[PDB]
Amino acid sequence: HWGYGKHNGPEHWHKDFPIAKGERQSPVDIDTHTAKYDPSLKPLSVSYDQATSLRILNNGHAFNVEFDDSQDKAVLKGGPLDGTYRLIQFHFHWGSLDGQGSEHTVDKKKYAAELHLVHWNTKYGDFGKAVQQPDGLAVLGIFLKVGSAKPGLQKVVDVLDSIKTKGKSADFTNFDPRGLLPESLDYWTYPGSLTTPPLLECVTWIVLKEPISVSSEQVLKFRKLNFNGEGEPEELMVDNWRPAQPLKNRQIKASFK
Ligand SMILES: Clc1cccc(OCc2nn[n-]n2)c1
Ligand SMILES: Clc1cccc(OCc2nn[n-]n2)c1
Ligand SMILES: [Zn+2]
Repeated sequence: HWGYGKHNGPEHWHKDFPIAKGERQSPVDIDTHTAKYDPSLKPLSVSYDQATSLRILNNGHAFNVEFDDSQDKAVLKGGPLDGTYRLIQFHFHWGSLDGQGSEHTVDKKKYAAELHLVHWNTKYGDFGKAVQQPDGLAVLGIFLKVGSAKPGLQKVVDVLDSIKTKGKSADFTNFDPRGLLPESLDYWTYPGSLTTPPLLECVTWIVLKEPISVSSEQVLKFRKLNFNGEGEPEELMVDNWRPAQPLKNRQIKASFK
């Protein structure tokens, strides 16, 4: 029964998931004047040409777009990563108002939303094994600012009224996640965790510097989803983000100068 409310939100998670107060929790604030350019980072390789999307699901916390990860069809390699990471799903975190919603912040700036493309290290064979390893996942994070519409998001926005409530799903084939990326792949990277329970410390975070722009109409539609199931009282799916956690003994590295 974790969630994002006053009574079951981020401040309560540690009682069921004590790793909530661990040494490598996410998200963090990215202090752009303390991050250091690392000339050793190899270039980032986002290979989504063969991506096979399947389904979109409201899981009561966000909506997830799921991919076929039974072969190397959509992979992330390079940058800080060793080996090959398979795209399994993406989802977003967003706010009730345009001034909040992202999980990562940039010099304490909150964006309206944040997209997470989740990938797992194929040397571990399956997702459930990968999340038990310190290098099991790579999450590519992309900020959303409100401005011009993002055409490659509109197929997502248009389907949300079919999955309004928890447990609803819809076919979501033939969706190209390349349409969600910004132009630049400049990024920050640091070792961290899942940002929801179980909060496992298994993620290499790769957060793109360049946000994408979405329209106020597009993000407004995110906010019409529901955390509740059908035939329950309505609780709008807004503010499904965890705030910044202590950086502790970690360094955030920049791919760019
Ligand atoms: Cl939605 C989208 C966005 C950006 C690039 C895309 O395809 C690029 C490509 N890959 N192979 N030929 N063109 C597709
Ligand atoms: Cl497949 C998956 C597994 C666990 C958590 C997920 O989404 C929330 C999250 N964790 N880190 N960034 N977002 C997604
Ligand atoms: Zn996420």
